[PDB]
This record gives sequence, C-alpha cells and structure tokens, in this order.
Amino acid sequence: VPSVQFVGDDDVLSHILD
Amino acid sequence: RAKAKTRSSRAGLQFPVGRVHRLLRKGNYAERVGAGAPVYLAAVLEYLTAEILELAGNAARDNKKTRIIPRHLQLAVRNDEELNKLLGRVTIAQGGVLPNIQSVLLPK
Amino acid sequence: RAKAKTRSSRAGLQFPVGRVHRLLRKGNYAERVGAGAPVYLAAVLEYLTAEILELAGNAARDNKKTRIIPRHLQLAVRNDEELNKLLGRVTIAQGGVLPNIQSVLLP
Amino acid sequence: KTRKESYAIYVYKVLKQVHPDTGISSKAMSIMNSFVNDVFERIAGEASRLAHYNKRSTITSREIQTAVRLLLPGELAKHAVSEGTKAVTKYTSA
Amino acid sequence: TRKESYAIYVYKVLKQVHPDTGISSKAMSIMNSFVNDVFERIAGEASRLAHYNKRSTITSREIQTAVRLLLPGELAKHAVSEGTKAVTKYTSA
Amino acid sequence: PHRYRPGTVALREIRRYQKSTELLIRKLPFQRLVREIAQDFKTDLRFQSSAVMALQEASEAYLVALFEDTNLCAIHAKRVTIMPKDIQLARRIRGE
Amino acid sequence: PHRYRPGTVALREIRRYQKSTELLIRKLPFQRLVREIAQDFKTDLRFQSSAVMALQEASEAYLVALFEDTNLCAIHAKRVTIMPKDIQLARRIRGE
Amino acid sequence: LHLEPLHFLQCHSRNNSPKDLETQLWACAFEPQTVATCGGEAVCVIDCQTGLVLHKYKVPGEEFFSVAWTALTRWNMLAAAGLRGMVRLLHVRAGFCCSVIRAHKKAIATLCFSPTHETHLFTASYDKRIILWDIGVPNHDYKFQASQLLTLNCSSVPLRLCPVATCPDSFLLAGCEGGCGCWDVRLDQPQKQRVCEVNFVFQRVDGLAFVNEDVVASKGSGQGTIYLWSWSQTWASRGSQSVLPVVILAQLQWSPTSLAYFSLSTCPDKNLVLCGDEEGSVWIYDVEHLTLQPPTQILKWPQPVALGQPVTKTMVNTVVANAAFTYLTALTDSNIVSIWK
Amino acid sequence: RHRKVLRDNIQGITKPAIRRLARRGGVKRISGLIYEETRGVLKVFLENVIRDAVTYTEHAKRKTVTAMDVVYALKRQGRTLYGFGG
Amino acid sequence: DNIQGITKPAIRRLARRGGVKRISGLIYEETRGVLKVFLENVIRDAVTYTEHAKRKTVTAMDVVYALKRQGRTLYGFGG
DNA sequence: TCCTGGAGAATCCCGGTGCCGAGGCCGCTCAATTGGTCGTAGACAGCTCTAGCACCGCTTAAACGCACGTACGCGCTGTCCCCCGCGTTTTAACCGCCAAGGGGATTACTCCCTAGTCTCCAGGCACGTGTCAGATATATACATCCT
DNA sequence: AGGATGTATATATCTGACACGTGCCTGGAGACTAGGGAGTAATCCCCTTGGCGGTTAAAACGCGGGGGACAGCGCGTACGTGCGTTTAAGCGGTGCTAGAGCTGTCTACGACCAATTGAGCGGCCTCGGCACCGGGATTCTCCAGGA
Repeated sequence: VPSVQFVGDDDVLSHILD
Repeated sequence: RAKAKTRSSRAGLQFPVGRVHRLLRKGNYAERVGAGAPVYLAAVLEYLTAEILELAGNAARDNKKTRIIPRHLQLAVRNDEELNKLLGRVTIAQGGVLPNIQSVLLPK
Repeated sequence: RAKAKTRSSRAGLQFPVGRVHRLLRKGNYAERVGAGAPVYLAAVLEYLTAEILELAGNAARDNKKTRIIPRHLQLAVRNDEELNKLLGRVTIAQGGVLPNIQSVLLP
Repeated sequence: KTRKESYAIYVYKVLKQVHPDTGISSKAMSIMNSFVNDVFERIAGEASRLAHYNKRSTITSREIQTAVRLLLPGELAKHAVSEGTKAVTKYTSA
Repeated sequence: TRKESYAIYVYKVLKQVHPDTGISSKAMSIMNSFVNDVFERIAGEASRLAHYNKRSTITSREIQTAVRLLLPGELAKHAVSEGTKAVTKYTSA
Repeated sequence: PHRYRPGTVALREIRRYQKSTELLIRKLPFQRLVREIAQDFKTDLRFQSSAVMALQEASEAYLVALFEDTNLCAIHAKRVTIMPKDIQLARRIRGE
Repeated sequence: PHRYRPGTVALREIRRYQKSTELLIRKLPFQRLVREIAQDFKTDLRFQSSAVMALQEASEAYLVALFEDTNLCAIHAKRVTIMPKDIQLARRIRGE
Repeated sequence: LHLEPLHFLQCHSRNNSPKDLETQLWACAFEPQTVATCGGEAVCVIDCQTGLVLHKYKVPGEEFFSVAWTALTRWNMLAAAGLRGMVRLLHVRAGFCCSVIRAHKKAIATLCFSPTHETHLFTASYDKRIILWDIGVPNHDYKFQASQLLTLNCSSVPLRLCPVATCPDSFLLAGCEGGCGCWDVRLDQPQKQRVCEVNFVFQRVDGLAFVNEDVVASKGSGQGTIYLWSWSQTWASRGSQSVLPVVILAQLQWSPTSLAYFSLSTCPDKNLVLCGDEEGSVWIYDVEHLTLQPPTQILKWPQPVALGQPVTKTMVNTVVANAAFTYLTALTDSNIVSIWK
Repeated sequence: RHRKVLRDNIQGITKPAIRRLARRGGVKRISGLIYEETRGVLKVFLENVIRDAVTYTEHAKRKTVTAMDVVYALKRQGRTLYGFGG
Repeated sequence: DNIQGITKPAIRRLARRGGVKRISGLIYEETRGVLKVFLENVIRDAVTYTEHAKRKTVTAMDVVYALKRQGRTLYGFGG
C-alpha cells in the first residue's frame, strides 16, 4: 500500500497565475 | 447577652465589615487576617464608591436625568484623571467614549 | 521502614516535586493541594527550563563559548516566537537587544 | 434560588449619602458591583504579596494601607488612607 | 542561612540537554527568576480557576488548564504532554 | 440640490456616535461570527446571550480604541485618511 | 583628509551597540540621579548597589524599547530623524 | 472490481504545511488520465497515472467546493468556485486564470455543465438560487463576457445538479437541503425567474446522478438507502402535480450514518454507482443485472501511512471515475487524494 | 467535527459598521483596505478571547459559554469588562 | 541638576541600540523627562515597599517588586 | 476677491402620553455577632557582622565645545484617483410569538484523599578549593567607504 | 581601484569564577488516622435554540466630483563628523559604623467553636422617569450674486 506523498508548492510542475 | 452593634456601625461605615472580613478569610490571601484589615478595606472601597458616584450623579444632572446609567459612570471616570488612571485597562459596558475630535480634522 | 524514594524519581523528573508541593501549600493558592499537582507543575517547569536551555546553549555554541550568559538567554528567547510571547513583558539583565536595522536607514 | 451576594444595598446607601435625590439603573449597579469587586481583588492581592514578601502570615491594616498607596493614584491614595485610618481609629475606640 | 534555589535542578537539565556546556552565575540567576515567575503564573491561574469553580483543591486538572491558558500553542501542547506523562508515571509507581 | 461638502457628514457622524452608546455592529451577524470562531475550539457549544453581548461590548471597545490610535498615527503622518499602515503601527507599538 | 559621510558612523554605532550588552549610561551620574529622585520620597535613605544596578538595567531597557518605537514613528512619518513628537506619539499609544 | 491503490497525494496543504490533514477536499473531475481536484485554498490538476500535480491555483481564504471541465471550440477550460461565490474559469493548459464571474453573494455549493448548445454553467449557491450563465466566447485577449440567462429559486440550499440525460437543455435536476426538484431550463420560454416545476418524493438529498439514460441514482443522509428511479416513468406520471412520488426501480443498502454531504457518482459505460462512506470505504454497485440490494464490493480505507503512522480514520466525500472506469479517484477529509487503478 | 462549515461570517462585519466604529473613534476619512484590516484584527482578538472562554468552559465541565467565562478571559487579556458580573 | 548627568552621548548610545540613525537636538530634554518620570514611578514603589518592611535601605528586591508591579518583570536580581 | 443673504437640511427643545423597571415592602434563613479558649506569630530587646557610605589619589576614557559641510526636513506645487455623499434597489436584521429539550443547578449520599502528626535520614546548601574558559593586551590580515 | 580606517582574527597571559568535593541538618518521605471534599446519581425547570412571518431600516450598488494622497523640486539649516581641550568617572585602597539579619522571650491577638438573631436576599408589586414622538426654534452649511 503506497504511503501518503506530500507535494509542496515547490513540487508543482507549474503554478497557475492570475 | 448584649445587643449586636454590627462591625460596620462601630467603624461608622456603610459597607459590610463582616462580609469583607469573610471575603479576606476565604479568598486565600493569608493564613491569618487581622481585625483592622476588613475595616480599612471597607472604608477604602466606600470612599472610592463615593467618588465615582459623586462624579456620575454630577454627570446625570448635567444630562438632565435623575438616574445613573453606564454613560454617566463612563463620563465620570474618563473626565477624572486619577480615576481614569485607576480604571485604565477597564471597559465599561454601554459607556461609549468621551467627545473628542482632533483639531486638524475640523474645517479650516 | 522502607528505603526512601524521592517523588521526583517516581515521576522521572529532576525538579523537586516535594519543594514544589511545599511552595504550593505554603503560598496561599488553595486550602488543599492534590498529589498530582506538584508532579504536573514540576514537569512543566522542567520542560520550560530544558526548552530555554537548549536554545541558549545553541546560541552559546554559535558564538564559540562553553558557558551560557545572559546575552545567550536573550537571543534564545527573542529568536523563538513562542517564548518571546511568554516572556514578552520581561527584561533580562545584560541581555542586550537583537540586531535589527530598518531597511530605509540602510544606504 | 440560592442566595447570591452583591454590594447593591451598600452602593445605594452611599449614593443616597452623596446625592440624596438620585437613583441608579440595574446596569449601573452591575458596573458598580464589578468595580467594588475589582478594587477588592487588587488591594487584597497586594496585601497578600506584601505579607509573603515580608514573611508574615497576617494581612493587617498596615498591609491594606500600603496596598492602597501602591495601587491608587496620589490624591485618591491620600484620601483613601485618611478614610481608612479614621475608620480603624473609630472602630478601636468602640 | 539556607537560601533555596533551583540552581541544582537547572544544572541537571542543562547536562541532560547540553552535556558539555556550563552556565554563568548571572545566567543561573536569570533561570531561577524564570522558574519562579512561571511557578507564580501557573499557581495563580490554578488558584483563580479553583475559586471560580467553587473548589477548595488544586488538582492536576487546574494546573493543566492554567498551562493551557498561560503558555502559547505549541509550548502548551508540549507542557501538557510532559505533565500528563509525569502524572501517569507517578501514579503507576 | 444640497450636496454637503465632503467631510461635513463625516464630522456629523463623529459627533452622533461619540454622543451615543448603542452597539454599532449588528447583533445576529456578530453572534454567528462568534459561533463560527468558537467552532474550531469545541463542537456543539452553546452561548449565553450575555456571553455574546459581553464579547461584542469588548470587541467594539477594542476596535474604537484601535481606531483612535490609528487616527493619531495618521495625523502624525501629515494625513487625514487612516490606512492599513496606521493600524499596523498602532498594533505594533501596543505590543500586539 | 578622510571623512566618512553622514550616517556611516551612525550605522556603525548601531551595529556596535546592538552587538553589546554593557550599560550605556554612566553609573555614577545615574546613581546620583536615583538618590536625588528618592530623597523626594523619603530622606535619609540607603541604596544597595544591586538596587541601583536593577534600576539602571530597567531604565536602559525602557529607553531602548521607547527608542525602537520612536524610530518606527519617524519612519512612519517619512522621516529618518526622530523628533520629540515621535516620542510623544509612541508614549500615547503605549498608554503612558 | 480488481481495483488497486495507485497514489495517495497530499497537495492541498494549508500554509504549505505537510502536517495539514484535517482540511477537507470536496470535488474532483476528469478532463475531457488527468483529474482536477479542489479543497482548501487550492485547486489542483493531477495526473492519476504518474501522481505528479500538474497545476495548482491558490486564492486566499477560499474553500473551493466544485470544479468541472468543459471542452470549448479548442480549449479544455476548468471552472472552479467556492466560499466567496465567485466562478473562476482557469485555462489550465495555458497556465493562468482567464476571468472571474462574481456569480453569488453567498457561497457557491457546486457547479455543473451540460451538452447544452454551448458554454452553459449552472451555479448553485447558498442564497437559494441556481443561476445559468452563458460565459460567451473568449476574445483575443482571454476575456469573458458572462451573461445571465435565467435564475431558479429553490426552497432550500442546492447541493448537486444533474441535467436530465435525455433532455439536458430542457429540464434540470438539483439536490437541495429540502429534497430533490426538477427545473425547466428550456430557453424558448420567456420567463426568467422560475420556481421548481416538480418536487419529488422518495429531507436533504446529498447525492444525485443518472446511472443510465433513464435511471436516476439518488441518496440522502440517515436512511442507509440509495434510490433508483426512472426519469421517463416519473415524468409520464407527472400530469400537473407540483409534488410527485417517483417511480422507484430499486433500493441499494448503504451505511446508516446520519452525516450529510456524501455525494455519489456513476460510470454509465460500466453501469456503476459509486459513493464513499464515513469509514473511507468506496461502495460500488453494478446495477446492470438489478428489499435492499447489497453493494457488489466495498473498497475499505487501506489506512495508508502518513508521517510514518497509519491514517486510521477519515471520511471520503467524492468519488469520480472515467467513462472506461480505468481510474477512480476518492477525495477525503484528510487532504489525501486517493487514486485507484 | 462539523463537516462543511462556511467560514464566511466575518463579512457580516459590514463596511458601514466598521465606518461607524471608526467615527466613534474620531476618524474622518477611511481608506478602502481599512475594512479588511479591521476584519482580520477583530478575528484575531475574538480568537484569543473565545479560546480562553472555551478553556474555562471545558474546565467547568460545561457546554454553554457563560458571561463569566468571557469576563475571566478578558481579565486574562488585561481587558477588564464591567457590567456582566465582575 | 543631576538629570544633566545623563549626557547627550548617553542618550545617543541608547538611541543607537534602538536602531536610531539620526537624532534631533530636542530629543535630549524629552528623553531626560521620560527617564525622570519612569524613575519617579519605580522609585516611589520601591520606597513604599522599603518603608513597609521598616527598612531604611532600598534592596534590589524592592526594585524588582516595583518593576513587576508596573508590568516590567526584571530577571537577574532574585525573585 | 470676499462677504452676506437666502434656502435647505439638520439638530435641539418642548409638551403630551405611556410603559416597564427602579424602588420599596414582606417573609424567611443563614451569615454575622457574641462569648469563650488556646496556641503561636510577631513585637521587642539584644548582639553581631556585612556592606553601604565616605574619602583620597592617579589614570585615562569620555564629554564638551567648536568648525564645517551637506543630507535632509519641509514647504510648495501639480496631478490624478479614490473616497465621500447621495439616490435607488435589495436584503436580511429584528421584533414578536410559539415550541421543545439540553443541560445547568440543586440535593442526597458515600468512599477517597488529603491535612495533620510522629519518626527517621539523605538531598541540598554552605563552605572550601583547584584549574581552565574567557577577558585583556598587542600584532597582523581582511573589508569596505570615500576620493 | 587605492588610501585609510575600521574590523576581524590570531596568539600569549593570567586569573577568578565555575564547578567539584565534604560535612551538616532541616526539610522531605514513610506510615497512619480522621473527616470534609468531591464524585456520582436523580430530578426539575430555566434558558437556549429553532422556526416563522411581516416591517422597515440598513446595506449595497452605482455615479459624479472634489480634495486629499503622493511624487518632484528647491532651499535653508541643523545635525553628523572630526579634532582638540577639559572634566570627571572609574579603579584601588582604607576606614567607619549604620543597620540588616538573627535569636530568644512573652504575650496578645486571631483561629476555632457554639448559640442566637436580624441583615440581606428573593419575591412581589406599584408608579413615575425616561423612551418615544410630533411640532416649532435655532444653529449650522453651502452657494449665488453684489460691492
């Protein structure tokens, strides 16, 4: 069973901007 | 036996010396409480009460009223420098604020 | 009789459970003091002392010194958000102040 | 209900002393009771701290007087001390 | 005469946290004052709670709630954990 | 029509509200806010009416005093309009 | 000859005195001041050395905190120099 | 149903703290193996296969409640909204938010689209309204000119919408706190404010979706039952009645909890009904072959390890799978996007 | 724990209400961002006070927050309140 | 006239520890008055405590108690 | 360019009417008073040993005063945008009313735990003493501020 | 980029303050008893909550515009920096004695208990001080138009 994987703001491949 | 005079009567006070003594003895302030402690504390509280009431009744008279509401107490406290210092971190319910507009904000 | 066991040892504490019990009793806090209140209080005080000393010793190391001094306690307290709130109205003797210059004063 | 205690009657007596022809609302009475309780707590705590600091086990009138001096501003402190001294002297007399 | 202080216990805690660190006289006095101040704060809050709830006894419950009221969040959490752990250990033994 | 110069009605409101004592925040919205905040600390909590009212009196007192300090700071800045920096300065000097 | 421009030595002294912890007021004048103030409250009074040291520590801490607040007020006023009105505003907001 | 756990992602942390779990995630949707998920202050676009979070959009203080994709003629736009009643349409592929619609003054419960003639967006908010928007075509500069087509008044707070399968642009069904209703969404009628046309009788309805073209799957709270009823037969049995008992086809046994806001979904190509429960399980019903009938399979909460410890207790709110049922997502109240293959 | 709590009751502290509070304090002109600043400050204040009040309520093993809870909390925060049973 | 013993450079150094870069010429008398008021309050409290103890000497503990009274708890001198 | 008159909106003042809470009275009960005993807290005396005050001399670091230049306080000017004021529409607070039950507040009981006490000893404080971490002094390399 | 000033560092010295040990003794721990506290169960009625329906005040939205925030500039002065002279603070050493600290006695004041009673509190009820309100007086604001 996979453990819970944390994905922080720096882990996102791209940020959506306004 | 003899008739009871009441300790407040002996001290010529209106606040309860016996009740204040009980409150000191049950407030866990010291293992022992002297006979003079309640008399002094009751006298002090009575004097402070007289001061606030005098100022508040003056305020009510200035406001053409015959009963003291919290506004009158607030005015009495905040217009007296020493009471304001004493009740510095105190907020009175339904008291409002003293009228005060800064000079710059008024029209030129 | 039986071999005496310190109340601190039973609670696994280094601070004096008995002395704390006496202070609570001889301090006019309540008519009675429970048998667990001293343990809880000693544990809390020991924890707070350990927490302050850890940061103070870190500050001492960061200055290449073996002994904690008031400056070190000041740095430890004022660089931790939570302790600084707890001792926010406390002045530590010989502690100095944290180095801080406002941006607009810089050239 | 269960008897609750308040300084309403005493505040009313003092009010009729200072201003005979005036009254007070329930909210003002609550504020005055709170004021009396607060000053009681302040002075009693100061007296207890004084007794502890001086390693004495009695709150005497001397402690209450020093607490009044410490807590209350100048002129209020002077008048309060005079009133308390007069009260204790009259009490001892009788 | 005997002037009681928390010096020995502070030294014990220091050797637990930093085994190779010493402490100066002024640092020791500051720590002693800190311990006494927190003692007074927690004890006073506990006394107030007992008086409010019409109780004549300061249980570990009053100390726990005093710690919660006084100390900030994470410090309060850790202090409550330490206190309850100490009480559990004391009761067990 | 009548178009009172800007600021006149502001001074009038200052006088009107410094004369009065009535609470200025509406009761039901504040009650709901109090319940929402209390939710995060405990669930299924009930509030005495007096408790909500005490919270509102204290909150309004605090906000009024804060605005007095903010106004003093704004006037210090040679201004008449209070801005977020004024509230921040007042709260910082207060120690909050 | 060489001459640092205004402000350079100011920053240098800021850094120097924030690095240190030694009392900045001279001890003898402060002791004289303390005794002079005390004599107005009770004549023929003696001071423990530690008492004057405690007074000086507290006074210096108070003044440094007040100067931090004063500097913040000056910055708020788009100024780099602290003036008496800055201290007055700081103290008024502090409740003094 | 030979389902295996593929990812457990924690990507909607508040304050970007890995320790945030209690925050609840509410909705997820597949782009027409890419899923958009929402909860807390962030909207996340996740690749269910690789587990990488492709895109994340944060708006302060918002608690997103619904996301939905739409294919526009050729951008697959993503709509998000939540606490503040503002519908935000995000061009995920391009990487920025195009426009914002200030649709409601109260929180927006959920959003939906349909194969309407074009670009329709029903928004159901707590002001007791469902507004139908025509977001229009984006100009050259990625700007939208939203129009209001119609306002539906509801007797209670709407929770989920499902356009009628056989006439998605004529009648709309919506689940509300007071029950389920049907609203006439035909554009040829002139009136712009319309009350519920028919209130159905089977209490709030916290889950609602069509299993096939004719069968509706619905549920409430505190009943332990999922109702299957025919749209065609009900509508034929309407007449002029405003209140109409539905023609029930079957009932499915579900957990007995009285807790609300547990939503269901379907995979019509596979004849599946999906609904998470308060224990974190996924109750699956193959109603093709179909007294309270049983679930075909219960996918228990596998208690994945978090911070070195198992997350033993949680709740799953939303479960969505692709048409081919190759990937199923279950959202929890624990800031965990459960992904199953 | 309740499941879907709408944390939007701070906006109930309306713009005119904040303006009235400002006017009682002697303010003449108010910037636009003052309203959000005030909302945040009020939220922080109420959070502190209500936390202390709920802590007293839990200690008393009670489920309703009495006015004395709030009075004690304010006294803790150095904000003594008169008129509710001081 | 012992308040003048608090020299201009002493106040300058105090300001420097406070992060102040430029100081006005009128700051000095204002600071002297502020310091005098603070000392008056603290020393009044300390001497009240000393009188209560029936002592003619002001101890560090009297000052500590006065400071704690005024909400300025001081560590490093007992208590 | 300024002032004055006039209208216009607002607020204050005043006489009439009504309503509900302040203010007084009644009955009861428990908290204060009185009378007495006992124990120890503290008031006072006597003694002693610190330490607080005074004084004096020498060194040298700090304060003081003056010069000088320039960085900044601030006064003025212009621009523009954003907050005020006011009309109109939308919304929901608020009042009154009814209804239900959750839980606070009280009462009776009973086991527990803690205060108080006697006894015994070891944990902690005072005192004494050795040595090494840090303050001091002098010399050399690195940073950087202004020309 | 260099000159100069400061800072940083590098080492030797020495030293006094930390930390360790030993002896003593007072506070803590063990064991025990006794009674008041507080937990717990039952009961009851108050107060919280929840809903509904209508009325109207308040919020909200928008529109026009003026005045206030804010940047740019110019000037004059007041404060930072440096240098040289003067002052007095700091250090040390000595001496004196005021009074803080401790001890012993003795006794007067305060805790405790029991009996008695009336002060204060809950409850109940009546009327007048204040909330409200409709009309007139005044004072306050703002703009047009003449002197």
